[PDB]
Amino acid sequence: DSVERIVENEKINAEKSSKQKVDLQSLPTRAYLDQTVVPILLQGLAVLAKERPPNPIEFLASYLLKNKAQFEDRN
Amino acid sequence: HCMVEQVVATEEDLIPPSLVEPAPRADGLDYRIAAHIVSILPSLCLSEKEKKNLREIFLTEGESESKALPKGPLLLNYHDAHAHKKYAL
Amino acid sequence: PEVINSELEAMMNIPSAMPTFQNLNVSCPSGLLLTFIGQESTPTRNLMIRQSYPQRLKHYEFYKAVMPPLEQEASRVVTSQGTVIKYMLDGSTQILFADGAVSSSPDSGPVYTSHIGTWFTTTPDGRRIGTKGLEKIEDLKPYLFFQATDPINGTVMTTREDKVIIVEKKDGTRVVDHADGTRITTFYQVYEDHTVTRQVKCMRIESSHYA
Amino acid sequence: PRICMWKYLDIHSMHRLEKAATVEKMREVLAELLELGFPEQSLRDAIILDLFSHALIFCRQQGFSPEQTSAACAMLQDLHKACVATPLGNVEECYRYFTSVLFCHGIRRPPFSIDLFKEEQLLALADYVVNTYFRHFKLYKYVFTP
Amino acid sequence: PRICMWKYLDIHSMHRLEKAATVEKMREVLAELLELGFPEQSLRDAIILDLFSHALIFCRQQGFSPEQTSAACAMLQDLHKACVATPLGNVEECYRYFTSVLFCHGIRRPPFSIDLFKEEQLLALADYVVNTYFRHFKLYKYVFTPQVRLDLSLTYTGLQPLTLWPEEK
Amino acid sequence: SEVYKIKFIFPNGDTYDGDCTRTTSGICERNGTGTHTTPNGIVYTGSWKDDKMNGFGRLEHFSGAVYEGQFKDNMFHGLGTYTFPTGAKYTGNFNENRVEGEGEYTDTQGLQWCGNFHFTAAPGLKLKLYM
Repeated sequence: DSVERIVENEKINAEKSSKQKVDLQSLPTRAYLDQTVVPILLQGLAVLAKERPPNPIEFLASYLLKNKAQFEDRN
Repeated sequence: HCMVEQVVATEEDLIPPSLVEPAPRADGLDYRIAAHIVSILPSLCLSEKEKKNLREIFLTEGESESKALPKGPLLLNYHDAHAHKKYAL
Repeated sequence: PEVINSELEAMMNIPSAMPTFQNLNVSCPSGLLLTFIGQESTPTRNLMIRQSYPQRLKHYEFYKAVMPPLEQEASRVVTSQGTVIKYMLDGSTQILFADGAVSSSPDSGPVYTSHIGTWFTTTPDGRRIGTKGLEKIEDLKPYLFFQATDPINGTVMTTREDKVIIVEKKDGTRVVDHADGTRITTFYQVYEDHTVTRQVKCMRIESSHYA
Repeated sequence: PRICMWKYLDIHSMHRLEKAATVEKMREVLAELLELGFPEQSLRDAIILDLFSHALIFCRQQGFSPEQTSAACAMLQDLHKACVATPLGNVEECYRYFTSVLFCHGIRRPPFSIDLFKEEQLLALADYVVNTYFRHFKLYKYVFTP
Repeated sequence: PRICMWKYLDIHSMHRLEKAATVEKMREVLAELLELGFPEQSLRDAIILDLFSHALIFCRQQGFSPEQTSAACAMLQDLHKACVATPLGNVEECYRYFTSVLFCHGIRRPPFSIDLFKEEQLLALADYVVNTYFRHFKLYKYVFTPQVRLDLSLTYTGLQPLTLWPEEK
Repeated sequence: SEVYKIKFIFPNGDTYDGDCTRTTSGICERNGTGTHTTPNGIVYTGSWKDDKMNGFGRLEHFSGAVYEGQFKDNMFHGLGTYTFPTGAKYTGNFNENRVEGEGEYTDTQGLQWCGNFHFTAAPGLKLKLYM
């Protein structure tokens, strides 16, 4: 019975990616980055390249701080 | 770097490299079925000269640039990590 | 654990004017993920180690056409008794035991429902057992096995038709290497209590791409 | 020997194939696009679908640009039709025919050609092409020729 | 799964094949050894001769010894027979059979398996039969499964005129 | 038309058990579900209309030939399944006791063949693979 329950738990864990914060602190570099900042960074870079403000670092930081809610709560 | 290439491709509508067929042929046909063969090839019947003539005509002329074994037998510096990545890759 | 301030919540409703065990997460730069899980026995908890590749689950199709199906694993978890429970990337489950038995399930649902899960079990002596929920699958040809014995030290070999080699010595050490390259060694190690020299069963799990 | 870009698969169908990240869904999309029937009723359509599907799979494995995708798909279809156009043994004529067709894509001289491509990829094909199909030419000959 | 070293081609035939330097006379000696008829009279023999001709021409470099040679050579022949044994689809079963005989030729355990091929070589052998004989499996299935277009003649008894109700009497 | 259930024995040895309707002239006629049996072993069970076997029904011969499908005027018409005495079966369209149009033939070994059928000929039947 224990083996079957472990199989079911592995099924659920493969179906649900563990997005818990402490689990995130151990994931590999590429996996840690992809699930944390990659999409929002790509969106910020796209907006920066389309607009090209004279202050690019400040604009990118502003975009990250403004749109962090659209990428931290979706997880 | 691949972040930046993703943005440039998005702006220029450059379709991502992978899901893409390519460049036609001077003896003539499509892409794949020798990635089957060049993987099928190595289990057959006999001796010591036609697998790489059928792995230079059947593994690419571009990769037929077989350098005189300089790839990995080579001294690498104690602090030269890039030279190690160039061998495993 | 926080406390929700009831008064603060009871203020926000402006009326309208109209655990026991801590898991340690370990990762390898090659992409291997390790986690120590303490399963409470149904205090003394049984430690269980989970190994997985998160990138293989995300980019399933790239690795599907690169590495062989026998190595297309999403996660494997090792018990305190040796049952290596493998999760392959296609949704099936393969189970490897220390005695040479191999269990597989393409759908990987429940075994016995008192979805319907289809399970196939190959006994170490070659007999195969297959069930689909309550119905048992018949006409399952057992795998042919052969036995060779060392005439000097008396160590007895048995390799099954599924490339499962079983090594058993005269000292109780059992070494089993399955078809997937995972080797389960049922060896022994003495322990001294402060003395008395006692019989402390141990083992070893080896895999070319896992801890 | 002409430019076979956006001849049989356009940018929209290719984008549909691109959104299909899995082998099975992409096979379904290719069957929908090529107007092929179910693989379970005819073996010829199944063979064609498998060929195109695996082709797209390995082309995923390496990586290039979309106009190349359509050029390679249309050239495959054209040379398959040429190979099955006659029942007589016609390996060398298709050989030389598409040998001529390369230069209509590998070297820059419009309007007969255009430089969409690189030498390394070319030679890769010379390689893979003469490796497989003209070896398996009789297999498709027995099936698609009267 | 059994050791098939010199199962079909012996050392004399393989000495003849090795002495053959060019592809054409290689194919001729194969057709002599394969007991195949002329490729021009039967397309099935032509396909088999082409398969074994690309067998001989490929493996002629990196190097299987004539032992590993006849091993893999009988591997291809035996799985050809197994795949064409039934008209029903048996891709997975023949795949497992090939891999079993593969590890019989890659693992050292007499008298049921011989350490004949190396690990790089054995992974490469696994790479072989995967990588047309289960995708061209439909081509060889259509060719070597007594055709998929069979004829028929029907002789069935129809409805005789059933005796209608006799007029009231 | 009032429907009666009767058990009629024909003078030629035929027996009928099913529904029947009396017409304006008084003659009793097989309308509705009925079962007909002949002394030679041919038995029919199905629908009836105008003293003729019309609609769905099942026929069995003495030799083992069993037909099952639609009928219109004492004759095989429409979709139906004909089972041969050897165990082979045909499933397809019928037109005047003639096997026409696309059909399906399963041999004695269970292999199923699809293709066109022309009365007494079926050239180039394609094997249907079940996977």
